[PDB]
Amino acid sequence: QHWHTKRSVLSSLTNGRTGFIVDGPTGCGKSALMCQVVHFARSRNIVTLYVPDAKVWTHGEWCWPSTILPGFFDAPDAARSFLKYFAVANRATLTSWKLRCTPKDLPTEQGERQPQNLYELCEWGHRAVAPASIDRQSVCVKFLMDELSEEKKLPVVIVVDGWNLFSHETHFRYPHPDFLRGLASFNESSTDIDLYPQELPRIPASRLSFVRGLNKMILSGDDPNKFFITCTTRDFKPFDGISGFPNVE
Amino acid sequence: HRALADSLRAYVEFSTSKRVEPWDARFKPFDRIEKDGVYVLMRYMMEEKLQLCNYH
Amino acid sequence: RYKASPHGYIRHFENEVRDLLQYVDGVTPWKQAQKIRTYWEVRSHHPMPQFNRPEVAMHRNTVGLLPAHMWETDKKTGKVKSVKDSVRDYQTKTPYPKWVQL
Amino acid sequence: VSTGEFDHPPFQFRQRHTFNTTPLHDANRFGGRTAYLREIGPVNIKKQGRRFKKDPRTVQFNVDVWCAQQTLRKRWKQRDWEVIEIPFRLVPREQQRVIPELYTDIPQMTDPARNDFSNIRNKVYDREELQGVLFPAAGAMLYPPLQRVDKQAMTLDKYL
Amino acid sequence: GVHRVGYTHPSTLPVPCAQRWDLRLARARIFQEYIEEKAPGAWQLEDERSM
Amino acid sequence: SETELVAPLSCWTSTSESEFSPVERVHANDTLVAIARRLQCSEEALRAVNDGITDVSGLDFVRVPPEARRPRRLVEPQLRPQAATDALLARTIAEEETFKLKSIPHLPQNAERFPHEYHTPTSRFPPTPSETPATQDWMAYTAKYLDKQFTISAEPAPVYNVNKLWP
Amino acid sequence: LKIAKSAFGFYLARRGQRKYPFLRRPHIKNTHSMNPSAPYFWSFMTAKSQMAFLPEENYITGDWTGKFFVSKRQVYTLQHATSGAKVRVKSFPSIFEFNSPSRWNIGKEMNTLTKPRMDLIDEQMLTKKQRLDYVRAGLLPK
Ligand SMILES: Nc1nc2c(ncn2[C@@H]2O[C@H](COP(=O)(O)OP(=O)(O)OP(=O)(O)O)[C@@H](O)[C@H]2O)c(=O)[nH]1
Ligand SMILES: [Mg+2]
Repeated sequence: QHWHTKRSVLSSLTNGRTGFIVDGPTGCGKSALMCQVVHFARSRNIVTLYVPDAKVWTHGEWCWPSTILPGFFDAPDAARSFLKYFAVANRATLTSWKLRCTPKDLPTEQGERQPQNLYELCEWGHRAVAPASIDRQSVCVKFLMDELSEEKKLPVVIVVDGWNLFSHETHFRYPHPDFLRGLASFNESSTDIDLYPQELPRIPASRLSFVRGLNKMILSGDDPNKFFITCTTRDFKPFDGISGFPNVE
Repeated sequence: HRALADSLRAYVEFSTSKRVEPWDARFKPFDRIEKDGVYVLMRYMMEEKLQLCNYH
Repeated sequence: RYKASPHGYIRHFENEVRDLLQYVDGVTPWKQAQKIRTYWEVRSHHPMPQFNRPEVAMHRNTVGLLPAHMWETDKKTGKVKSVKDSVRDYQTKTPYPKWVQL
Repeated sequence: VSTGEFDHPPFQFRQRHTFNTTPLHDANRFGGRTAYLREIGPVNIKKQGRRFKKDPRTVQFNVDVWCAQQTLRKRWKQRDWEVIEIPFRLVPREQQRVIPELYTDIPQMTDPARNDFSNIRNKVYDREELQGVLFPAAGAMLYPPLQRVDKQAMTLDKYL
Repeated sequence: GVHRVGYTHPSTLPVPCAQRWDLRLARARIFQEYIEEKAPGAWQLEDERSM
Repeated sequence: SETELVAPLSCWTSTSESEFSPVERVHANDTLVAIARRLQCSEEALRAVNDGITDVSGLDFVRVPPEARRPRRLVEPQLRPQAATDALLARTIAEEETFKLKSIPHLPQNAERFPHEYHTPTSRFPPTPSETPATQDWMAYTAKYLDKQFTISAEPAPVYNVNKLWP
Repeated sequence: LKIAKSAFGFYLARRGQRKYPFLRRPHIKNTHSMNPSAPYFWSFMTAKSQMAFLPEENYITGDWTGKFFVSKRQVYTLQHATSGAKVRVKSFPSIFEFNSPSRWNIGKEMNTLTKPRMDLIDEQMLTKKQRLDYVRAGLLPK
């Protein structure tokens, strides 16, 4: 809450790392412990990211290529819902926050306002008719994280449940390159996309624009403003060396 | 011979002609409004291919 | 007469195989073995020898595969009513495959 | 110790969709694979059917192939690693021995004298510790070294 | 993944060592072994029931 | 008129010259000392045929002295010479010339166009898709398709062999 | 058996409607052998590979006087149509001749060109009882 005074104490408490990851067996207090930390943080009026389940990103509905970050990806549904609740949870503090770097030109529909707050920005992110929401959310997440990393005086607590999903690949795979090249007939293009399924390398979570933002804050030093209290999830399906088919009932 | 000729004609006419959409829209990720999610993924990235194979 | 004789599986018969090949080749005029046909060479003269089964490539079938000139269609239905006779006017430069000279 | 079904149900009087009962080739069994086995409809015995689809031994064989695929699939999703073939010199002290091929000897302990007992077979090495060995050409390390936790450091869990 | 299987000849390594495939060809000469060229890499399936 | 004759295999005489390889491959780590030890030569004898060369770093092959104790054989000895197998087939090989048979096509003309139709009985499922250039890892793919100024063209490739299907 | 249609009528018992192991029934009676499929035309009741050679039975193997009918696993070849020679097959009652040659036959086995069970029925090979039972099933008019 007041970190700047306690800086030495804090840094020794984590031993120089940026916050903690809590780990255990399936079904001990982990997700619950994270809930509690969000409660402690937000009751004390600290700005708090809370990703309640990481699987909404890495194992998602669908995956778009991000709009203004070449070579990265989005989970558009995860992102939108996040931008929504983040805003309404932190709205008090986020309305005081002035934007140090965001373009002042953001595309806007007639009768709508240029965001002057971080709150206003997050708002601008998720309030649109689809499909527009989809590209808006990309831009908005990029700039949101760019804004977070630029704030050095205000304590920021990032709680992610199931960090271990962010540290390896998402379950999306790169599109087969023949989706990118255009086609005349399937008859002879020298193309198999319709004949056989195949696996292409998985997209690593670090190439998700959001997770990119966070990793950027972890790995760069000169950010002792931020505290990751984060969690693990062992919620995986059981596998013992033979698997039948699960009875669906 | 003519039953065969005719059924070959039919088989090929079917392979060549378009079909109804194969996915059941009552479930997800397909129920979602045609302006979002999977349908976005289809309209911009997959459309050409989906039409080449005639939605078989 | 007293020989070591291989047994069971055919691998163990390496010697015998060589002999059976040598013998076979020696006895069997190419002039005769010419005439043995593979199913596809035979089927090449069927009016519709090539198309895709439904399992994999079905959507790749083309209307160009149909020998429409071979049959007679009804305008209203779009259906094949009769088939023209195949054999009388049938010209081919290849009754047998090109490499067969009898 | 899996709970899943590994056996195809035996043919009997026609099952119907009921409380407590579903059709035999219903779409909910074997992850919808039963499609391959299904003759739809009120099948007219005399004139129609595909014999293999009612045959117990054949049907069960097919199901068994499908189960095998499931297991194989999950065993490969379970790997995070590749096998690299590294010359005897450059390998860690534990592999400098002779390592019997699979199912040849008793399952083998990595280092009994150093208090490590585990299958040498399943021991996995970090790409970062083998860096000098695997990419000698590169000069500067491609992967940055692992950072490790001081277990003697006073941190939040030691109550200080 | 769909990849090209690959082989590093020992003369090219920064330590010579005997490559497992090379050994495999040795074993195929010794006990004369048919090497099935078309054997799909994806199809390894143990027989669950008996194994 | 025909120009020559070839002797039956039983009449062939082998020489050390034709039997043993004249030349030797050089490993990355190689020294003249190493090579000499490998072929059992004295090092001076190895120099002699190779023109007093000292550093071997720029060479694919070093010439081997006749003085060498362990040479390589040019070709595997337990292999069967082709003259033998062709002695098994003599009549066939004469008929090949008589009938002027250049080739006997195994497949019909258009066969690759129909993937499920021509299955020889050596063929196996699942079919393998044709390869694709950048696909093997995310970095390569990214470099070639997505972001084209990406500096790392592929993820670091261990110099030793990686067996992707294993066991 | 009830009626003896051959010698074996005397030797064999029916044993009611008895089950045999899969794809082994003592007597190979291929009722299905002509069973139309456009898409499966080249894979159904034919060679599993198109690179297989035609069977034994398309060739004259030895010194022959001549034959009465050719076997039914013989495959119909362009020459069967073109040459204009007798092509017979043993079916019941007696023999089926290919008289009217067509290229549409080519590449299939005569199994597939000869309908084993005809929609046509002789009333004179039927007992009055059997004719009754064929009227019950709605085959014969009466
Ligand atoms: N009130 C309270 N309930 C808890 C606590 N720990 C566990 N529970 C209850 O027990 C359940 C344990 O489930 P989780 O906490 O979600 O388990 P987890 O550690 O997140 O395990 P995975 O997600 O499966 O890796 C929770 O749903 C809570 O209802 C706790 O510390 N306080
Ligand atoms: Mg949890």
